[PDB]
Amino acid sequence: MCLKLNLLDHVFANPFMNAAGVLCSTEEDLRCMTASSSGALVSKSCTSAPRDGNPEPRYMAFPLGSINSMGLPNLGFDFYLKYASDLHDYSKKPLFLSISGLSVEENVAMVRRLAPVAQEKGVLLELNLSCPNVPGKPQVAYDFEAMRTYLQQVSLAYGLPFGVKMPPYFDIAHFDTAAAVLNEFPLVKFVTCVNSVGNGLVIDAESESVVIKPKQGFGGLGGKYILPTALANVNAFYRRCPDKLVFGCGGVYSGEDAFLHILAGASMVQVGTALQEEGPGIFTRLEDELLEIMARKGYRTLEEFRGRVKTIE
Amino acid sequence: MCLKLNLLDHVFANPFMNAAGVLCSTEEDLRCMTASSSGALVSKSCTSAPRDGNPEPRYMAFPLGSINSMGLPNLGFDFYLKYASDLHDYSKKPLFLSISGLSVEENVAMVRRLAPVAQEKGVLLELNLSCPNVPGKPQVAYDFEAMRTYLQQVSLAYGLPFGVKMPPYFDIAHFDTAAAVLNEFPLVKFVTCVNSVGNGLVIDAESESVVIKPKQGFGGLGGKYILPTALANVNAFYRRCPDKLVFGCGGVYSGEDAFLHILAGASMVQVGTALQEEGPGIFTRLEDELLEIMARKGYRTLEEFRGRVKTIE
Ligand SMILES: Cc1cc2nc3c(=O)[nH]c(=O)nc-3n(C[C@H](O)[C@H](O)[C@H](O)COP(=O)(O)O)c2cc1C
Ligand SMILES: Cc1cc2nc3c(=O)[nH]c(=O)nc-3n(C[C@H](O)[C@H](O)[C@H](O)COP(=O)(O)O)c2cc1C
Ligand SMILES: COc1cc(CCc2c(C(=O)O)[nH]c(=O)[nH]c2=O)cc(OC)c1
Ligand SMILES: COc1cc(CCc2c(C(=O)O)[nH]c(=O)[nH]c2=O)cc(OC)c1
Repeated sequence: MCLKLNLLDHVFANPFMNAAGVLCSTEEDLRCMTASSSGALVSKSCTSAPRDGNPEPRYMAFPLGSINSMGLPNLGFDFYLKYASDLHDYSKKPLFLSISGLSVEENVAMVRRLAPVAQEKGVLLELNLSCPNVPGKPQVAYDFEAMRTYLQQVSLAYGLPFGVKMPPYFDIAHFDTAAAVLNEFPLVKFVTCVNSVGNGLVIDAESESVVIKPKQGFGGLGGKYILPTALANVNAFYRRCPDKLVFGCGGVYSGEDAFLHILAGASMVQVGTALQEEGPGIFTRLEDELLEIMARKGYRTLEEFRGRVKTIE
Repeated sequence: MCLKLNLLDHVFANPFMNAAGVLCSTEEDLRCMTASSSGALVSKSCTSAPRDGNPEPRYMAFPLGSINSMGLPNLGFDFYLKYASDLHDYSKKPLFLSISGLSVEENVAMVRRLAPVAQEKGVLLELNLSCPNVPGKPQVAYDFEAMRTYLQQVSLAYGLPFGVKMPPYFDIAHFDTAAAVLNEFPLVKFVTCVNSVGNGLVIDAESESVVIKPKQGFGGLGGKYILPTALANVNAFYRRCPDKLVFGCGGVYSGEDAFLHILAGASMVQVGTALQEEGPGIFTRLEDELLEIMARKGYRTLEEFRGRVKTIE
């Protein structure tokens, strides 16, 4: 029985990795993720320039999940590029670098300089499309024409296989349109579903107050709140993009939740809120729990059940 | 201390009511809701002709909430109009009639017939913008020009104050665009936030199966999964639509969750999944729990705290 995967020309000990933004901002964080039992790691979505992010408190967690308005705090592209080129130990596990430029030109600039390091060291690009474009317009992946522009420009500039991080969608027309856009780009080899569920609002009844400072308390939701939305998006894109891999993210706290992701179609399974709350020890637990479910079911590998969710009649 | 309030020229014993679709399809259901301690009731969304809806199983519930692909099963508009005109006992509580025609013309036809009954009996209209998916077409509330058409046409045909049931939004640009659409229509006097979160997917790990039959398991989510989404939509519309009322719906299981909706801006508070699971006895519990929280805080009225959620700094 085994959790091994071979994808994107890399070998992974198991499907588990951090979700971008969690335990991945500093050198310390990346070294921690590397020392963990995860099968891979991704860096914090970066910008060309370092950012302090939004005012605190900007993340909070609760029994059913988390809310955040971090504001893209990061050490800047040059730091994450240096990590990928000079610091990461590729013999331990694969590295993904996530980018979230504030314009198409900023993304193009970064990917042009990442390309040679991708080619030589094997760092994998995850392009975050669930992020700001022009304020007062929807986020990029909710603006299909912007999305298409970003993917055309990054594909030309980078020239290598990459993946995309998508926000969740809630309407079948949007699943159809989004996937049609992604299927125009043969270099998009993976799709990570999902980023946080946008603009939720947590209110504390005792204090009668929102719990995070930025944006009048509004922020992206993660955790147990989002698991059925995550699974839906994984399966929707799995069905619509047969030539691409799908990575699942959202609501994973247990090997059972991971098994559901994988049944929906996930290759890799990313862990955000629960990793933020439990710490990197979570990965041994998730591995053990998933292997227990596989043993009970008689499955020896992940491919025996990936995407094999049953429908009724 | 009592929870009675006046809205839309009607008196309500308390702010609680069923969510459309739950305990409100048949005469039996409507009589049960009328006998309950709820402050009001709403009928199942109707179409001009009766519909059987989708194949079973089409609703399932779990500790954290529910999923449904009912398919708009209903007894047809003639039935609900007859209930409003001849059977409902208005001395017991106000009645809302929910309509979900599959085209603008169907909605127009229904509202022209409802108008005199509204004038004579005081039945209130809730116009449901959600309907079964049509390939190639977004849901009406996610297509702002379609929304504008529907509301223009309904406003003209109906001529009286009405409300609109909205799906959730997840992007601040969309809140701004949607509210600006709604604010073009002075007869839209209330907005209900929110319908179920669209196109979630619940998978059973033992059976490796989806749990509802229609639409390959995809359905709308309700319950605990959706409370932060609901609160965000209530507050975003409360802030943007100062001349309207907002009715909260989503995730209410307790008087604390009601309290949160009201702090966010809700005038009435609708109960879906929790009502479906607990039954109509839930209304006495919610009323007792909300009065207790008020008493512990020193609030004597709903008005003292409605919309008064505190932000940080
Ligand atoms: C504190 C925090 C920071 C995040 N920052 C990023 C980010 O930089 N890039 C990104 O693609 N997603 C980011 N996300 C989203 C997560 O990658 C993930 O998509 C989301 O939290 C849902 O997964 P979960 O339910 O396991 O939390 C962040 C999430 C959290 C909680
Ligand atoms: C079985 C079921 C049927 C529903 N049918 C309708 C409907 O006919 N009209 C409508 O506006 N909403 C309908 N809804 C949505 C609910 O009114 C409500 O917006 C949603 O379930 C979220 O509230 P909750 O978290 O309390 O369940 C239905 C929900 C359920 C569970
Ligand atoms: C408040 O700051 C942000 C930041 C981003 C990009 C980074 C990001 C963040 C974050 O840095 O806040 N949080 C997420 O849950 N996911 C993300 O992808 C998107 C975003 O909305 C699209 C708002
Ligand atoms: C599968 O059938 C439907 C039905 C409707 C309208 C009635 C309705 C239903 C329902 O009858 O399925 N369920 C909801 O949660 N909300 C609703 O508004 C919307 C709808 O949105 C996709 C799908």
